[PDB]
Amino acid sequence: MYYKFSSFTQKLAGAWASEAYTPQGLKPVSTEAPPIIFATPTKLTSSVTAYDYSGKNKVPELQKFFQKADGVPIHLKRGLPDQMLYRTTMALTLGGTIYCLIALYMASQPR
Amino acid sequence: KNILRNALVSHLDGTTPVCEDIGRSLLTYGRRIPLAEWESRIQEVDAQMLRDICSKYFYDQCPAVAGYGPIEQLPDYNRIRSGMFWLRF
Amino acid sequence: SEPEHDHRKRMGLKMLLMMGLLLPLTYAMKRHKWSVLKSRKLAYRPPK
Amino acid sequence: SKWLDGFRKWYYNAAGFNKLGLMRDDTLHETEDVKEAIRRLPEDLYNDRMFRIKRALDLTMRHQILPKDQWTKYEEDKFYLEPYLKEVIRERKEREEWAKK
Amino acid sequence: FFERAFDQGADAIYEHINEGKLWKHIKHKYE
Amino acid sequence: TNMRKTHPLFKIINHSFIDLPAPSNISSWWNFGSLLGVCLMVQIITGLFLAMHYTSDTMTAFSSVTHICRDVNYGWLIRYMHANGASMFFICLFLHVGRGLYYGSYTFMETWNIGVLLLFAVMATAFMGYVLPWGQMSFWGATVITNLLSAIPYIGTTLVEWIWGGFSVDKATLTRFFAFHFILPFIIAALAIVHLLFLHETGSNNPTGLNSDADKIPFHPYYTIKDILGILIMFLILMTLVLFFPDMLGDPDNYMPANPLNTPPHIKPEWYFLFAYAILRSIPNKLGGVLALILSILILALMPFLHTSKQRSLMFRPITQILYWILVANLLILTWIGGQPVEHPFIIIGQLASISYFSIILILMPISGIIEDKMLKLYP
Ligand code: HEM
Ligand code: HEM
Repeated sequence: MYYKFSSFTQKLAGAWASEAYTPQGLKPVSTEAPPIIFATPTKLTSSVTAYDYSGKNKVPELQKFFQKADGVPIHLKRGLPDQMLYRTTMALTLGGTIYCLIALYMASQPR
Repeated sequence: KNILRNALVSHLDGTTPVCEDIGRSLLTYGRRIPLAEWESRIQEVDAQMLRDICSKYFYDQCPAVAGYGPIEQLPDYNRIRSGMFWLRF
Repeated sequence: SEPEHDHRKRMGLKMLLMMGLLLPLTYAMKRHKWSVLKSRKLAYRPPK
Repeated sequence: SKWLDGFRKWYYNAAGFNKLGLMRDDTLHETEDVKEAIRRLPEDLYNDRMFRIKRALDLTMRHQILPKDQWTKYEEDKFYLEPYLKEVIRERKEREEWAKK
Repeated sequence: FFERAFDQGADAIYEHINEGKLWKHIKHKYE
Repeated sequence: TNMRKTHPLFKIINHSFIDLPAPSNISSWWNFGSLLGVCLMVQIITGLFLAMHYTSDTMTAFSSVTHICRDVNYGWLIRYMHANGASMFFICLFLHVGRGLYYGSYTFMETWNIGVLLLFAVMATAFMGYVLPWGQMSFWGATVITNLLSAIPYIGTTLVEWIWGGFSVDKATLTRFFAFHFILPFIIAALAIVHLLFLHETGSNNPTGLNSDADKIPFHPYYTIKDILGILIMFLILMTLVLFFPDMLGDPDNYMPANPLNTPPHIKPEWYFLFAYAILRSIPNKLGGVLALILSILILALMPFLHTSKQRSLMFRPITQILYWILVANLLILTWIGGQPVEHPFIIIGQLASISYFSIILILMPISGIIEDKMLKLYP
């Protein structure tokens, strides 16, 4: 009736008796209103590395890196570069296979 | 600067906003910043550091947009992102 | 019949290199300006 | 009628609009009679229809389809716009009979 | 600052792929 | 306060090119007409260059064509863009009309009528511009079409008198051909402006055929960069045709000078008229042949009245999809038969293919449409 937490700057502004000290309504029950959600369905997951730059051993901190429960297979676990050379490897072997079949079909026919 | 001086002093009227400022200052800053220190921090704010800070925070950023209601004329994210910068400054 | 052969093939490989340089640029620009759209997920919340 | 039933089920599967989560009445061409029958719909069926159309539009934008578990099945395909459409053709044919006389 | 280098690179790879038949390769013979 | 919505030029540009709502699901086929627009621009540019060093004086007209190919620097290049851009123009035009037949875009009646008027105009300009370089093939095609136009009773006589301008080959014929080939592309551009203006009030069609007001996006910057990519790809294909294989589409026999006393062993226009020539190789009647060609083009304009189905696009219509693809198939059969000599067994293939084309346009799509109507429980 004196102060209510509001005003988008996190401040105790001034409100009314039915606005500050009765934030609930005078409705009987929760009526057949349109439903609510505050949940982004993007399912975004961020994994931090947080490694050490010294110690000259570097195996136990790669051990921490590869023991993760992301569900990713270990040949896409490094992130960018393994995905890059896996994509290029599979692309060049598909191109090589189709050019191999084209070469074999061209060699099957005579001149 | 004058509007911010009036905003910082005019809010601390009575006991309840002063107590709230004390509580969240000891919870966030770790200390209660006095109003004289607030004026002292306001004092050296001039135009070139204001535009430097605003270019650091507003210029060429990806914003977050929320909308509710008849928002069928609310532009796409490309138009808002393109309006976040200028072509020739 | 063709006194134009060498200059035609000169402009041919110049065109080929220019097109192979400037086509992935427009492809990446189109993919950016449509990947703003292809990440959109929609939901329907009727009052039931 | 087992010949017609299985062929209708196969033709519904091969028509393709069940793969994008549509009913039959969403696929109709919107003439003035179809738009008038749309205008006579209740609000909940109207909102369902426009959400299904929007879902179809941004599903075929990506050239993708719905997963097979949530395709529109043949038994749950409801002919919601059909009686309003029949009523609209009834009034239009009555109006053209009165204009002919 | 890019197009002239592009033009001379395309021209240079053109005489690299085509050797012994262009007119610019027999400048030493007659002049 | 903003210049995009208070300045009249920027208001027109914003309202017709930037903030125009477009469906978010249109495929690459919707680029094609825009390509046709810039294809027009390319020809006009080359047309300006062909206003430079071309004379309408038969022997020296062919000599001026050879001088454009040799004496004028980058003149051969302009001539080859003009020819291969006419080829690319008809490729894009055929795919544009195929999009219109497939995705139910013929329900826009006046846009369809402006389109078919544009299509008559552009076939006339292409044939008439084929006459201008004055080869043997252009001569013999011109004589065949003018005699076919003179075969009609008491109407074609004054048209031959105005067009040929004399007793035999003279310069007046080529001047009036060059005048008409100069003038009518600008009329094509005017009807393209009317085409866009009639499209603008009803919106663009999506491939699903549904009402796309639920999901619409601004034209800029999505379809702007999409059309830029399409323009770059079309330029790549056109310059690949010009700079690498300049005469794989062109008829080789056009390049020797015209002699009326000799008869060439195989008369042939370019490929984009050949299917129409197949109709001219279908029935042995002159005025019946002209009626067959005119009705075979005008049946596209009569096509929006034959839509008997309650759904617009062919995306959800598999039987009519099969019918459309055998329609494209036997149209390809006609455009292959048209470039063949008149011998066995090309005559029976051409006649049955023309009959099948007329049947697959006219009579069989209503039956397929009412079958589609019955198989989904909507037909009485
Ligand atoms: C108004 C602008 C135009 C002018 C001034 C013009 C002028 C000419 C001239 C002088 C020629 C003969 C020289 C040559 O063959 O290269 C020609 C040829 C030709 N024009 Fe055009 N033209 C114009 C637009 C068009 C358009 C829009 C088309 C497409 C419908 C077209 C199709 C052709 C064709 C097919 C040829 C024959 C090319 C060949 O022999 O291979 N022209 N034009
Ligand atoms: C002269 C060359 C032509 C040009 C420059 C041209 C231009 C255009 C443009 C810019 C559009 C809008 C973008 C698009 O949908 O592709 C369009 C759409 C359309 N055109 Fe053409 N057009 C031409 C020929 C034709 C012809 C011959 C027809 C008739 C068969 C036609 C019928 C249509 C239809 C029905 C649409 C609407 C399709 C849609 O928006 O989904 N056009 N045209």
